[PDB]
Amino acid sequence: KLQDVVNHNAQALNTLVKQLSSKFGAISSVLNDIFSRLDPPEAEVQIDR
Amino acid sequence: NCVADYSVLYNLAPFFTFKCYGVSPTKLNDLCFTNVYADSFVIRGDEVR
Amino acid sequence: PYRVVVLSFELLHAPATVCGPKKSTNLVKNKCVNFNFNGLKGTGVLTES
Repeated sequence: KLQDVVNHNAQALNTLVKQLSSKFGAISSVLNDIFSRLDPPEAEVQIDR
Repeated sequence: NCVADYSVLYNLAPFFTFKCYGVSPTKLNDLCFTNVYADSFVIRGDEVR
Repeated sequence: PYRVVVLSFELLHAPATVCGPKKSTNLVKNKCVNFNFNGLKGTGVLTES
């Protein structure tokens, strides 16, 4: 049980940190590239998403 | 292997539709590209879009 | 007849080949500074590898 608690916490943290790579249906998963490759009027939708 | 400046590539003839996909049309100067192609062909009036 | 010119390119993160004229900047180390190494706008401390 003591190891199980730590394993669950580590799994949750790892899932949360690895979630960042998800594009969420956008051009790219990095903010700087999206903000640099498009104007604000069309980039607002992607940023909000 | 060349330097592309869009300042020369500005309005030469009256440009009816200068539409760009995925890149802000006024930001092509700052961004750095990779393996750009070039095309040329002529279509009828009503089939432009 | 309409002269149709379509541009195609593939950006991803491949090494830069052509783009346009951008002034170069010298190299500094051990400071929390901005950097734009081949379109990679970001901050941090530049340290040897």
